[PDB]
Amino acid sequence: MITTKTVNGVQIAFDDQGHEPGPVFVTLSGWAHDLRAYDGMLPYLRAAQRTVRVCWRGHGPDRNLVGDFGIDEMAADTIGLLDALEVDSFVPIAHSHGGWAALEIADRLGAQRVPAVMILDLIMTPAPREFVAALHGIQDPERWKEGRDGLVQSWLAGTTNQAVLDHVRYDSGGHGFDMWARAGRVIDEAYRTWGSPMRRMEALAEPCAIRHVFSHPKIGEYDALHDDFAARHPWFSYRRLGGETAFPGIELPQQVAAEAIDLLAGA
Ligand SMILES: CCCCCCCc1nc2ccccc2c(O)c1O
Repeated sequence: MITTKTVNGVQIAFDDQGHEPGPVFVTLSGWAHDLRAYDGMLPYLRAAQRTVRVCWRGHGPDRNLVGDFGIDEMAADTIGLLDALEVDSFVPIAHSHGGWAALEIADRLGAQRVPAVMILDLIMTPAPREFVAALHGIQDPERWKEGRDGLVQSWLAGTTNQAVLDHVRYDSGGHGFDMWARAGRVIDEAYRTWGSPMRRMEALAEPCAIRHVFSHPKIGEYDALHDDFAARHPWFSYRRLGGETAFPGIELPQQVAAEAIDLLAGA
């Protein structure tokens, strides 16, 4: 199934499925996992649009350590892969903090090449202090494994969803302190630099259609924040789903895919 290309000097793994006209779906995972985060969604995406699933450098089948990198390379590697394939307009679907890279891509290319972006359960507020502590915990060589187990448990809550449990237990091996600390550094620095993903979207020279889909932060002020952002920004949209986990794409693939098709249809 899975293919590779050298882009910007590094091996980018991806797969490319589907041949239907219109924008191309481009899936982007969080840190420390790969395109298996979109196995559940893939049947539904690829039936609607050509779908290219993309891994970050160092995240493909080759798990050699690569040189330090951050959002800029994530964005440039991905753009360069799509250019090598001559993908014109496309819609990123990005999980969690992959969304920082997806917004950088939309910023670099403007709203005709990237007419929409979908983000899946990314903390839209400034970083909670509890979250900042985990991001520093994962940069400490002696207890990075604890910070991971701590974040993982949050994401899962009490779920009984097998897809999500297997993904985190069995399908995300092969990373360790190098990548989890990089994630810590890059994520922390994005919140410290931009304050929040919502401020980042507002710095967009020309915002494309951006939709946030999430289950996790409990219902309440978090939705009120989204209502207000949507009321001030017609390009922004959101949907709370009824899942237990911070992996809506894996837990509720059909619903998330349907939201992605709908976002594209509107743009
Ligand atoms: C285990 C399986 C991989 C899934 C994680 C990708 C999504 C994700 N990664 C993070 C990585 C480091 C720190 C915080 C993170 C976070 O808050 C996320 O939501």
